[PDB]
Amino acid sequence: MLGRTLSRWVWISLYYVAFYVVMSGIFALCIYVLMRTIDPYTPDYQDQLKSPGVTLRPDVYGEKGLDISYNVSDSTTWAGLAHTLHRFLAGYSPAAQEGSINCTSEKYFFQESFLAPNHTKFSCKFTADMLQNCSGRPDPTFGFAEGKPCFIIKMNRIVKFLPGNSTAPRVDCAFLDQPRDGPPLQVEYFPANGTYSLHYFPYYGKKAQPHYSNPLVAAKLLNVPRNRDVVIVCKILAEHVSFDNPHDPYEGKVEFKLKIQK
Amino acid sequence: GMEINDHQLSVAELEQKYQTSATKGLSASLAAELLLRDGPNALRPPRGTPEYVKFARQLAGGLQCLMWVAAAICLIAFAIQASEGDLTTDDNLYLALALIAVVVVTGCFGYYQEFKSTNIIASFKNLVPQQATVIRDGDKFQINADQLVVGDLVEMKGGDRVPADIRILQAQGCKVDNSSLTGESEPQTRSPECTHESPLETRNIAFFSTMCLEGTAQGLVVNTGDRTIIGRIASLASGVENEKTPIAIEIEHFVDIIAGLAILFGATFFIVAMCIGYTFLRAMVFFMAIVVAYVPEGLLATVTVCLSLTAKRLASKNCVVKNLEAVETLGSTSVICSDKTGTLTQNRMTVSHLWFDNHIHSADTTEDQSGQTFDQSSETWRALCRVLTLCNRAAFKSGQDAVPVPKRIVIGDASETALLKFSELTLGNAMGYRERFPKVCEIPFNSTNKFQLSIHTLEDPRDPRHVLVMKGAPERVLERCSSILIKGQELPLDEQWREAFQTAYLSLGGLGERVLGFCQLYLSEKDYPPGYAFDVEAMNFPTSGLCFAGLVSMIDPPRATVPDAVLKCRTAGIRVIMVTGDHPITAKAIAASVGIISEGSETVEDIAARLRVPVDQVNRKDARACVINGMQLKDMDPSELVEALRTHPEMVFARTSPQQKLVIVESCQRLGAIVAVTGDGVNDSPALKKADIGVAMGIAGSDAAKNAADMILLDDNFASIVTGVEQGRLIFDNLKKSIAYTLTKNIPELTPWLIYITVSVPLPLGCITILFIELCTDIFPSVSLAYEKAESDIMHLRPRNPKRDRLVNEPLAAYSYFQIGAIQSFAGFTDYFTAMAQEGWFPLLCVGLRPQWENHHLQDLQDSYGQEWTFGQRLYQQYTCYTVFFISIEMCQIADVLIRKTRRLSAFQQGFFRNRILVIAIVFQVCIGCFLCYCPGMPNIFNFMPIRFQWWLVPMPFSLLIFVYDEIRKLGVRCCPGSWWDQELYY
Ligand SMILES: CCCCCCCC/C=C\CCCCCCCC(=O)OC[C@H](COP(=O)(O)OCC[N+](C)(C)C)OC(=O)CCCCCCC/C=C/CCCCCCCC
Ligand SMILES: CCCCCCCC/C=C\CCCCCCCC(=O)OC[C@H](COP(=O)(O)OCC[N+](C)(C)C)OC(=O)CCCCCCC/C=C\CCCCCCCC
Ligand SMILES: CCCCCCCCCCCCOCCOCCOCCOCCOCCOCCOCCOCCO
Ligand SMILES: CC(C)CCC[C@@H](C)[C@H]1CC[C@H]2[C@@H]3CC=C4C[C@@H](O)CC[C@]4(C)[C@H]3CC[C@]12C
Ligand SMILES: *[C@@H]1O[C@H](CO)[C@@H](O)[C@H](O)[C@H]1NC(C)=O
Ligand SMILES: *[C@@H]1O[C@H](CO)[C@@H](O)[C@H](O)[C@H]1NC(C)=O
Ligand SMILES: *[C@@H]1O[C@H](CO)[C@@H](O)[C@H](O)[C@H]1NC(C)=O
Ligand SMILES: *[C@@H]1O[C@H](CO)[C@@H](O)[C@H](O)[C@H]1NC(C)=O
Ligand SMILES: *[C@@H]1O[C@H](CO)[C@@H](O)[C@H](O)[C@H]1NC(C)=O
Ligand SMILES: [Mg+2]
Ligand SMILES: [Rb+]
Ligand SMILES: [Rb+]
Ligand SMILES: [Rb+]
Ligand SMILES: [Rb+]
Ligand SMILES: [Rb+]
Ligand SMILES: [Rb+]
Repeated sequence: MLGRTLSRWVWISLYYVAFYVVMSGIFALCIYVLMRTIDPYTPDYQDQLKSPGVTLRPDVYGEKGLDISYNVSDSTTWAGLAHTLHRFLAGYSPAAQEGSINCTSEKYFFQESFLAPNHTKFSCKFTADMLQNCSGRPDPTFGFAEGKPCFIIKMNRIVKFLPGNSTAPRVDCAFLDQPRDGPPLQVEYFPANGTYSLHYFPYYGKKAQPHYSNPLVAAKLLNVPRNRDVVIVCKILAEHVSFDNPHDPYEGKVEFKLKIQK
Repeated sequence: GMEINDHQLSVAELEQKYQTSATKGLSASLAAELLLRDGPNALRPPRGTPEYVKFARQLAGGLQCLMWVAAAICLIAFAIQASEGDLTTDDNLYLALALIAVVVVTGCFGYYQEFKSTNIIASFKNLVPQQATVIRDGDKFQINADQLVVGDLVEMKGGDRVPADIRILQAQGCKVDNSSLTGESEPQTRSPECTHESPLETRNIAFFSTMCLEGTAQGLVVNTGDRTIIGRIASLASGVENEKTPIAIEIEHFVDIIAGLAILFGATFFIVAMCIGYTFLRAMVFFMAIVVAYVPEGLLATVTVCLSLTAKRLASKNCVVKNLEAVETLGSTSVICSDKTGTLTQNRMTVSHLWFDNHIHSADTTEDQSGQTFDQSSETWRALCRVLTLCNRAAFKSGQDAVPVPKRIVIGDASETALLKFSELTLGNAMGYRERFPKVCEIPFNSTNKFQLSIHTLEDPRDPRHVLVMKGAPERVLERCSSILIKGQELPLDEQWREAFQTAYLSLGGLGERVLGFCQLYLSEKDYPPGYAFDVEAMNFPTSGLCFAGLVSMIDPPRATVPDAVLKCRTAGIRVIMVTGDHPITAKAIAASVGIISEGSETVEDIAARLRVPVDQVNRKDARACVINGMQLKDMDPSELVEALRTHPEMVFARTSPQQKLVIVESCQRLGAIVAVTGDGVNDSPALKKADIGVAMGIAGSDAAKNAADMILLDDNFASIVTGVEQGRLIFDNLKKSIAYTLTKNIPELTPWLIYITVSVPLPLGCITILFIELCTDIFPSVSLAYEKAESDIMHLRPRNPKRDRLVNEPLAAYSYFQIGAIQSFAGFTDYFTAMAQEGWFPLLCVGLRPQWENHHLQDLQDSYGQEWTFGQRLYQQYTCYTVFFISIEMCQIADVLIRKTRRLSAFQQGFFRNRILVIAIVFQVCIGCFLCYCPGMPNIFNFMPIRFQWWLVPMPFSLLIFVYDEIRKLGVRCCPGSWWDQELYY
């Protein structure tokens, strides 16, 4: 016989199949009760989202960070950068933004009933218009063609996170090592002062605000010297945003290398 | 060639064979040619391979090699990812280093198992003389012994050791000590007369290590170097093949199981990974990770820690092990082959019996006098005691008054030493008493008079007589007597008394004892005035018509604790065989005394005598006992030795050579026995080496015996063997508990990787934290199962079948892996999904989430609520996953250790708290876990996260489920021992 009798093999086999079905079922029921414990609108814990991440567009990575390099003369070297900028902004068209409304409160948009369609909360519009010079019009090269490029700075959304209401949270871009060669980095921000309107907060989550769109701020870099590698840091200034984390360079700020070849 | 036959050669024949002169020697030139032909007369030292090659092969082995390959994959990965400038994968360097440390530390554990690392031929060349006197070209001079060659003419004197194996030509009063051949230090006469077929028994051969105790002799060097009998004894001791101990067999076995299953899982999932879209390098990393997960990095370490904690316990009883493996072997032992002289016995001639008043009395021969004494009210006894006290010439050396009488050092031969100790022990002070009756005349023992005599003033002031006292061989003492002391009167020695004497004397002979007669005469003042001039050469005294007092007989008696130890081993299902170089009649008497031969057991010759029928016609299986001598054994075929061993459970091999001891041991071994050997002498070293375990006496043992041994009994308490049987049976039953606990957690270390590969959920359990479990949080609990007491009455159990009852068998494995290990993995995954969901990641989003999870170009990945996460945030959440899986496994390991406390009994009977070391181990486990979780910094050093209390409790229903499941299983095996439930679900 093959190790055991064939009858003994069948009996052992059915015992292990029984054992495993019972255990799998106990497991399945654990997951089921777990998902009935879980609320669909607010996560139970936010232990790793104490401070929001910050990302940038166009995101091109060298190695060990964001690295962005292009040549002002050869328009093909920035074509893709402007393209991913255009394509990112595609979802911030007034059409794409139809599900959201016009907010004017300039203050936290607190809603605790679902007055929007299909049992939803309202979310504020953000249209590419609001980026002005860095919107793709009238300059569809997003400042790159003239060597003063636009980088769009987006803040990671967190359910019920409030950034601070004494003012709006702002963006501030500057150099990492302010070159003894040159002056400080000079920026124009859209909207003015590089702020995120308070009414984009709090975020209520993908189920409550399916058409939510993160507010943006474009930093237009005016000062950058040509054919020199620089490093740019953009931080979010808000009462409840931190950017001191040494184990997360994307926490409350975003850094990137820049080189504008002439 | 090897065999000496030169004892059967004439002087003419020896002179021709060796090209020499029996009076003038070898020519110097021919001696030098022969020295160049045969090399020195010295023992060749067989050196074992260097001290570093030991450690090198400690670094190989199945688990060791898997760790090697894994570290190699980590190094290749670390190289490739450093070459493309990626700094995040330094974990592979840390991982390869840890693995290499584990390999090297494990190999250290395996190397320092052997404490002594000593050579045996060192102790053999300490038994070898440095000088000799040789006659060459008729010039007698002293050379180095190593310069002797076969054929040399050599002189020996009393005091020096014999320089080679020698055929004796002349001798005057020459006697040697052959304990290195027989274990017996009784002096043997050397003459030139051929007195036996065996060169081991003839009087005209002398041996190389041996001491010439007295006299003088001359002889032809007949063998040198390793060809001498001590050289061959040393060859057999040194050159026996490295055979693995029973527990090394068990360990290597489970190592082979585990290395096979590891290679299986690694290879099949590497194949799967490539089938499922991964690149070669990535599948290679999975193979490395699966091997790290499945293999128990800590296991060999825990086993040698358990062995150590048993060695410590034994050592506290004066039982000293030379290598941790020897801590188990006695527990698996089924045959004990035991030397008699100084191993079962004291190696000390002791007064054993007495014939007087027509009755045989028994003296207490124990070294503590813990036993049964004899009747001392008789006046015949007072007289016999007076005779054996006054007629002694030995004396205690001064200042031994603190020493026990048996241990005390005496100046005299063996017998007079025994009589003196017996006197000192029976009445007050032998020498003081003796001085009170002043000797006026004396003749010491001659081979002419054949007796010893002395005449003595009495102590009584009034009594003016002279008492004559005489001792000697019984018949000789009798043929000089005319009366006998019987029951307070003096009877003439009629024929009936002579017959009773002869019967008693031959009886005591039959118990393997040496007998002495003792007689008396009181000499009156009317023939011998108070100042009579007693002159020995005149013989002015009678020396006949004496009064017989009694017989005293003597034997090498058992050590006090030996007979009960032997019955105890037999109760544990261990056979006990006597293997002695001593003579058969003594062998059998001691065998009977010590319980190797049971009351009522008969040999074939025993039955033949009972029925007055020839030996031819005794039905061999009707004899429970058997005594085979070395000659008989030389005559037998291997099949015949086997049929003897099978036919008679009570077996005595007497008058055996060192090689013959080894041959008996190995015959038992080949029949499937795990054999232990207990001895003390150079003649035991070959059997000691060849035994699965060899126990030497610590005090009585010679150096060769101790070196060849694996265990030493520091106080010579043979009962320690019984301790050893129990601890070995315990440590084996507890190792399987310990091991089962360690393997269990390998499955919930493995399954998170198998799911991570095939399901691409974020990685649930990292390799650093697996190592932390395997090498730190679970180690003390697994070691604490060493202190588990016995579940059953282990010392009334048979020794385990070595072929069927193994340390780890497929029931233990499959239960520990694919039942309890599975429950633990389900716990781990339940906790993982709980912590993910509560942090924002629903189960269905995790399926296939791995690539976006692990993407450093993706700092805003959206979770089940739409929240956006950086790589850093997600990585900390991964660490939280690791920690919650780690805690599920720890919590389940608490129940694991509890249910491994007992393979059969319920925890409600024995209780949970009886073993206090295990409770300390659990508390330490939980403490070090809390440290790892909640000490600040731990997230960025070891990837441990301050988890929430909910996730400590999530796996506890599963732990309790483990307790209950095993509790019920063990109930089932108790209530239904014939059942399927027993036959399959017992481990
Ligand atoms: C040797 C043989 C071993 C055999 C192992 C078998 C393991 C398989 C066992 C069970 C399969 C999964 C059981 C899941 C049961 C689901 C029950 C249920 O109805 O819950 C609902 C969720 C869906 O959520 P929702 O859309 O309602 O949420 C919305 C939230 N609300 C409700 C508030 C709105 O259903 C879901 O998640 C569906 C997706 C389920 C998640 C898949 C997870 C894959 C992980 C597998 C690891 C298992 C390890 C086993 C270790 C074995 C050791 C040998
Ligand atoms: C000889 C020893 C036994 C060997 C057993 C082989 C078993 C069967 C193996 C393969 C059959 C399924 C083949 C599926 C079709 C090819 C899949 C494929 O071409 O790749 C697609 C992906 C992996 O690439 P990707 O799209 O993520 O990359 C995209 C790159 N990006 C992330 C940038 C977009 O596939 C996925 O992820 C989704 C597919 C998930 C399917 C999981 C199936 C489970 C497989 C094996 C478990 C069986 C174990 C049996 C153990 C027995 C031991 C005694
Ligand atoms: C047959 C028996 C089978 C059953 C097995 C039963 C096993 C029982 C074992 C005993 C277990 C003891 O459990 C102790 C668990 O301690 C957990 C402590 O939980 C604290 C919860 O804290 C939540 C973590 O919050 C993280 C944020 O911290 C911010 C505040 O920090 C202050 C400093 O604290 C440091 C982290 O807490
Ligand atoms: C649960 C489902 C999916 C798995 C079914 C696969 C079967 C064939 C597997 C799962 C568990 C396995 C068993 C696990 C335990 C044992 C007992 C051991 O002494 C021999 C191997 C044996 C008998 C295995 C044989 C094969 C086995 C029965
Ligand atoms: C749900 O509401 C949305 C508004 O966001 C609407 O576009 C959609 O058609 C509705 N769906 C149904 C099934 O009513
Ligand atoms: C933005 O556009 C207006 C209108 O053309 C122009 O005056 C202004 O200078 C622009 N800003 C920059 C930085 O070019
Ligand atoms: C800011 O928020 C607080 C909530 O604590 C609110 O009470 C207060 O009125 C707000 N103040 C301003 C200036 O917006
Ligand atoms: C921000 O804009 C305001 C006008 O709304 C102006 O007063 C202020 O100086 C600006 N700050 C910076 C830093 O340009
Ligand atoms: C930019 O493009 C022009 C024309 O193609 C080329 O000559 C020049 O070298 C480029 N810049 C650099 C820094 O190479
Ligand atoms: Mg001996
Ligand atoms: Rb492991
Ligand atoms: Rb002596
Ligand atoms: Rb006297
Ligand atoms: Rb000895
Ligand atoms: Rb041995
Ligand atoms: Rb051996």
